[PDB]
Amino acid sequence: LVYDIKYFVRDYRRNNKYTARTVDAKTTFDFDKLYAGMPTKPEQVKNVTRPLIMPTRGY
Amino acid sequence: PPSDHLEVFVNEQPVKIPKGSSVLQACDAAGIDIPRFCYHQRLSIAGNCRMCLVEVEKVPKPVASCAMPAGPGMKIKTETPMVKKAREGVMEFLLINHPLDCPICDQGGECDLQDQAMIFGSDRSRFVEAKRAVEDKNLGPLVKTVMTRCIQCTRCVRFASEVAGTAELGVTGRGRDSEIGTYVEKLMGSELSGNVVDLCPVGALTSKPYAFTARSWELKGTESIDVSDGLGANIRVDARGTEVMRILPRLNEAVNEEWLSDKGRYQYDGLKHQRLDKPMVKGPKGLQVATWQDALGAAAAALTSAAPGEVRGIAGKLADAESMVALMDLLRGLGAGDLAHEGGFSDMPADVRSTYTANTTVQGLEQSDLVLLVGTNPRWESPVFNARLRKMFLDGTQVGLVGAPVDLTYKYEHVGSDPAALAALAAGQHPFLERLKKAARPAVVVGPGVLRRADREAVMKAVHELCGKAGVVKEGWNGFNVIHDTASRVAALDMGFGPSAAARARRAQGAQPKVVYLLGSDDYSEEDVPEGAFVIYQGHHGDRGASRANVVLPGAAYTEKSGLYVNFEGRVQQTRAAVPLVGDAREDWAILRALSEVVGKRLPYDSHAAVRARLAGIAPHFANIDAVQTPVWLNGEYVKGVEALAKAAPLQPSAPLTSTISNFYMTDAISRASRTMAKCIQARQQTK
Amino acid sequence: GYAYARKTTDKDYIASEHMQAFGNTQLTDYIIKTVPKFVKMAVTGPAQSSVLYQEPTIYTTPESLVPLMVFLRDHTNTQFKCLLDVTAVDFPERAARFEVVYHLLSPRWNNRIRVKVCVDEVTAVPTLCKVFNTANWFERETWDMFGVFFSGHPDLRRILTDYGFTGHPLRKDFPMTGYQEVRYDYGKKRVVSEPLELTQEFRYFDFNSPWETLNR
Amino acid sequence: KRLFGGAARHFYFEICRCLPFIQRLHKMEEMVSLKELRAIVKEKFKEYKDVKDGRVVDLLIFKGREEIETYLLMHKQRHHVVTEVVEPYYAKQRAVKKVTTNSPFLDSFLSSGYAAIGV
Amino acid sequence: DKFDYNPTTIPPEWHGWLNYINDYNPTNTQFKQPTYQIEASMTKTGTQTCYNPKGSWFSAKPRNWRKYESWTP
Amino acid sequence: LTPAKVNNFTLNFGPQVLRLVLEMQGEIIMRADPHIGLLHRGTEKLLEYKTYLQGLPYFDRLDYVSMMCMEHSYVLAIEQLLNVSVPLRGQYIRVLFSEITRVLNHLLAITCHSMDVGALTPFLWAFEEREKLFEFYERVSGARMHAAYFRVGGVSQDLPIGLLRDVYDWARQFASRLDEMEELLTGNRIWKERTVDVGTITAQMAWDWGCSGPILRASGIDWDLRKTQPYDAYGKMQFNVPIAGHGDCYDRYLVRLQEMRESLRIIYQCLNEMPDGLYKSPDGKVCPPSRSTMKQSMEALIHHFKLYTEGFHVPAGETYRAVEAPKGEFGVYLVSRGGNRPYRCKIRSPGYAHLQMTDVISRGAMLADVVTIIGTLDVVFGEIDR
Ligand code: SF4
Ligand code: SF4
Ligand code: FES
Repeated sequence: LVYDIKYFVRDYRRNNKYTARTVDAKTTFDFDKLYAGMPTKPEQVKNVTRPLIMPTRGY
Repeated sequence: PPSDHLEVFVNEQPVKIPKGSSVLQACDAAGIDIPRFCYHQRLSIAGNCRMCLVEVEKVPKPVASCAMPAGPGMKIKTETPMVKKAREGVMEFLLINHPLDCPICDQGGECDLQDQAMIFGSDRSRFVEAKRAVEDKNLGPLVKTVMTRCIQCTRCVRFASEVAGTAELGVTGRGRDSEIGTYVEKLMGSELSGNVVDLCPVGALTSKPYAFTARSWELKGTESIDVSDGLGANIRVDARGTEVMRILPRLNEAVNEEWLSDKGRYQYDGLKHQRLDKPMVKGPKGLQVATWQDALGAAAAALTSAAPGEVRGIAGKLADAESMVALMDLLRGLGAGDLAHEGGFSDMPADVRSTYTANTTVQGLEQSDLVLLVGTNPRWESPVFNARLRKMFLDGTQVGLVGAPVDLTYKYEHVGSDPAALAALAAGQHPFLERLKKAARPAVVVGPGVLRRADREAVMKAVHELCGKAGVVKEGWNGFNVIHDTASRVAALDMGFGPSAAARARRAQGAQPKVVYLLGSDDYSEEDVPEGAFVIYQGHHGDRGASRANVVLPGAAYTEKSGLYVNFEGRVQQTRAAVPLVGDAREDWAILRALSEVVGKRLPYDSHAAVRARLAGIAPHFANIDAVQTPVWLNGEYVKGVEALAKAAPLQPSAPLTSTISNFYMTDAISRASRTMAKCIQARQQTK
Repeated sequence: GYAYARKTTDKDYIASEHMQAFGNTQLTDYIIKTVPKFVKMAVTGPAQSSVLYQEPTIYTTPESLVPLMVFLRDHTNTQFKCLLDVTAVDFPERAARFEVVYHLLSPRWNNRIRVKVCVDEVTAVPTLCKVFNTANWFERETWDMFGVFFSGHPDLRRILTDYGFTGHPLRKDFPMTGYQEVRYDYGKKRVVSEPLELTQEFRYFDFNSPWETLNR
Repeated sequence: KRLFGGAARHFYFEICRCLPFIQRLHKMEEMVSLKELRAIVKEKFKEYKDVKDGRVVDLLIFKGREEIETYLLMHKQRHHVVTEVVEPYYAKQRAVKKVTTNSPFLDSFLSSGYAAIGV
Repeated sequence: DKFDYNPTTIPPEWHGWLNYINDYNPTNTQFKQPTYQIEASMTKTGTQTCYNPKGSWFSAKPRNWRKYESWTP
Repeated sequence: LTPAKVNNFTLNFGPQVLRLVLEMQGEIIMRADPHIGLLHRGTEKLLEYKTYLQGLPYFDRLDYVSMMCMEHSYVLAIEQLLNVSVPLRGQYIRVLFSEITRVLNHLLAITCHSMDVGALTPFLWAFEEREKLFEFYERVSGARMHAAYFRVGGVSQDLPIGLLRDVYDWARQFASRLDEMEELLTGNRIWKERTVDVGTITAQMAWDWGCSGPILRASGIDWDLRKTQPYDAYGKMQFNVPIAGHGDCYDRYLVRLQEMRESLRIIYQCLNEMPDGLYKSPDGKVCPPSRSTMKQSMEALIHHFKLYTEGFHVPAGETYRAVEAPKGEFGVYLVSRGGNRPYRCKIRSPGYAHLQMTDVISRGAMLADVVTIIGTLDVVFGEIDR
């Protein structure tokens, strides 16, 4: 960044967004699909590894 | 209509805008505040800052929204990558040569450049070369010039050329070596010369009296009004604790737009000198510090010791409506009917408000294409009003003057200089009448110095005759206007602060009172203040009246209280207390109420709202703060009803219609005590 | 009680894939579908637990707060056994100036949640002591600092201000330095509160630029 | 039968019931009796006689319960009683029929440039 | 000073080496001496000759910090 | 609604800053009513009149035993709403100094608990290593306790050259110091009989009572925020979790000692993995630039002017973040309106929650054990009363 000093490509702060989603009333929550993705045996069990570090974006 | 409001789209938002509007104005109507450096609301389009670049469909180049007209069906984009890229590049080009002077620059904290760099700029710089070094310039003692800080936004040049009309500043050199100022050593002769620093978006132009004093965030901002004249400019007061640091104008289109007289800009310094903080009573050794109880008792004894016809009250320039009505009630309750005003013409009849106001209003005046001046100098009576007159002149409005030919910063026609010339104009002897008789919306304006003439009834009769012959007052229009140069005059006129016919007769045969009371008055004539007579002074500055006084009550200054003040058009305005009372000072109407109780006749009111309600009962329009009523018009019945006053003291055809204001920089004690006005006077005297 | 030490080995992992994916994407929708009456407004926020996820926030009337908390602690999919704290926020612009806040932790599934109820000064908030023991002192402190009442509490009284202190200091209208100051008097031999007086008055500085867009 | 069920009179009755223990515990035997203590508590009630919400009255009563309870556990020492209970009574019965014939407006004017604030 | 030993009399150029802040002393380091340098000495605290603010009663000429001028007849 | 009637028992335990009122039917405690607020400084309202950088030193004096941990939660809460990534070397330094701070908190806590019990030698002995780590702090921030080192986007300054040398030298003998510390109480029947089976707490009550830190670990509960909700470089760190299953004062003592051991292990791992690179976030619009950069560049000078007067404007929003404090879980709730000052900043303190357990725990106990309860609770009223 010594000579390439453009900032818009790296303005995370002023570019976050909130959106008002649609009225979540007439939705169909199929718990069948929820419970179909769960394991049934000692094997086939997958766990999300603990992340080593927080994001650094190259620095 | 042929669709006077056209439609465009800015970031897929339909916005209805008037024809001839710019993309800058459209985005303003769209709720977007586009960064800008050279454009101003009151100036012509410059378009050299390149900070208003935006994106439009079917356009390969960024367009100058500060200058680009809007076409129907146009699409405007303000958040695209090229927009931010251009903004950052423009900011970088701004900052490469700008000196690193923020720690010593006085605009730090209110610098448009700094905030715009923070928002629309980057954080890093790749410029490592030697900058451009610019020598500073001298323009007078009012403005400190640091030319190296100049970004060449040309706002000073446009302002001086258009608003002031002096056109004394320009752009010298070329390219990088382009330079701003005057080729020669010149002193800025503009009376509205302090507006340039506010219009300067950087620290290149700074108020020399305010330099290095305090910072913007250290201040408490209090919206106030200007009392240095009769226009009443809306201003904001900035202070650090109990001390005033600077005074700045604020937006009021119907009164002063964005402008302030330098007299109303730099006279705050006087509040630090010759200040009265404690009550004083003249003893055998002279005036000495005494309690409010002692001073009030002495004043009551002096007042009661004399007959009601031996007591005179005089109102100064800066007395508010509340104190004026309180003192008037006080003196009336004891049988006294001697009233006088420091603003003159205290005996002028006040039955119809329109007869002593501006019936066209200040903003309604801009609808007139032809303006007549009758013995007035608006440049030295109200430079802001003169600037608005110049703005009207800038788009075809012609102005005629009857009186002393003076520099008014625009071309005009001099009809004459004496009432005989006015009579000739009314008779039909001059071509200006037919121009008046052909103008759709003619305007006639008369200053206060005319009202100070002993033959004021004759002059008013002649003016009314000319207005009738030219049809200046007709249906849906009134070009007749009366202006003033002091704030307290209007409230006194509306409240009926006028001497009785008995007191007028007593003056006529030469009756001389013994008890004289001053309400902040320092420019009295010797004829109303006999020598050897007891003087009770109320004020907030040590001056001529205070020195000759025998009992002194330290009052409140307009920067310390909230008094009512109506301008010459008849719009009610009020000040605001920015700093607390100085010394043991008290509220003026509270002081008068205390004196009334001590004497033996209490005033029926005991609160600020109570005395304001008493004023409203006296005159209903006082309740309407920051508004104006439409005065009634009674045609020639008023003039035919004041015919006797015209018969007595007939017209003087030889005395020229001049302006009684001979010292613009010094009109009251505060102006007479201000160091900055004295410095300006010396500077204007060192040019020869 | 949960989160018992089960594995004797080191764990390189956090939670299970399916449970984490549900809790981070469809947890809010599950809450909405389950008890829509208890739901009034939904915001999925910056994930108090971790910087890389999403977490929900709950808005509802004070009427159904207690059963909602009961379900949130006791549901087989939402085992929020840890109520972190109860606090409030002042919104003087609004008709209801108070936003009481409820925070939960679920060590069963390494999750968290926020629950808010918006009320005014004269509406009772049923106490959550019967649901969580820790709510006692949190309700006490919230009442002390804002005057937010909690009905049915065993003993609701001030916990942080002075013994004879009246008023709630964290209110937006409450002065920063207050009204009373206390000093000792030799003549009365007693330490007495007196009207507040300052040798140097406080200095407020207005730095907020007239160009900032983020102001809300 | 009374406004808002008359909870205010019940609160006053409860505080009056609890009053004598305060007098004995705080050694007010040689300053006050039960009657003028009750009068003090009565005058405390008059500060809000014109409230038109039952909820506000309930919260007032609850805060008064807290004040009387922190009075009960002696959490406010004798100095609090000095500064709020008996010296104010002595001042009230002490400056009776003052000899100043000036109006309150004139009193304020002779006092200072601003009205007095606080106790 | 065997009877009134005080740390304030140690000069600063020995203060850093004494305080284990630097390894520089006059015997091995040639510092730069400003012409306005004031020497070290004992403290005057507890005495009437010690410093006092300009609004103190011990000051030679009392200051009235009013930010304006009062008018005198 | 309630009279007094029966006075009978009456007690007053200390105006000197904990005030305690207890109720005994004799030698055994039946009720215990703490009264707090003698240190309530009203900081949360005070925070509203300060900028984010201005209010940072407030967090130094919330837990003046453990400071950088207090800084870290507030800094993370700011950054998450600011959407700012922290450089690797800064994360390493933060984690290492946090471990050192945790060591200090454990040392002072255990020594004070011992002195309350009656052992005075470990107090004095461990304060020497505490002075060593104070010297470490002063070398890196110029302050012994209130460093104000942690910054939004990194730290104020980089570590001075030669610091890690002395850190490793200290670690080379800290284990021996801990070992000699243990032998004074570990194998003692008196210390155990004073501490064993005093203040027993269950997992169900603890999760009902909102416990955090070592007290939670002693109930058979597998929980560390550094392993369940890791922050900065704690995920990379490999270390063990002490686990006890009685909820006993002796158990909490051993748990804290093993926590110190694990902290030393993490200190070693951080020492041998220190990377080279930037220590501050490269966003000058939030992070202050270098003084050399400021004095030679207009843009950095402008940003230094603006940040040091007005500061960065956090976008409107809300967040809550917590940190695995040595005394438990220290969290801060941040409410953002969009300006340069936090609208509402609520502070959550684990000791305040732990202090709420006195009445139920002290039941059935003796006056010789109230001091034990307070000491093993490891409570600082600075965070308890804010
Ligand atoms: S004009 Fe603005 S940017 Fe330029 S030196 Fe002054 S404060 Fe800095
Ligand atoms: S001196 Fe000021 S107003 Fe004039 S061109 Fe330069 S920046 Fe613009
Ligand atoms: S305002 Fe557009 S370039 Fe100047």
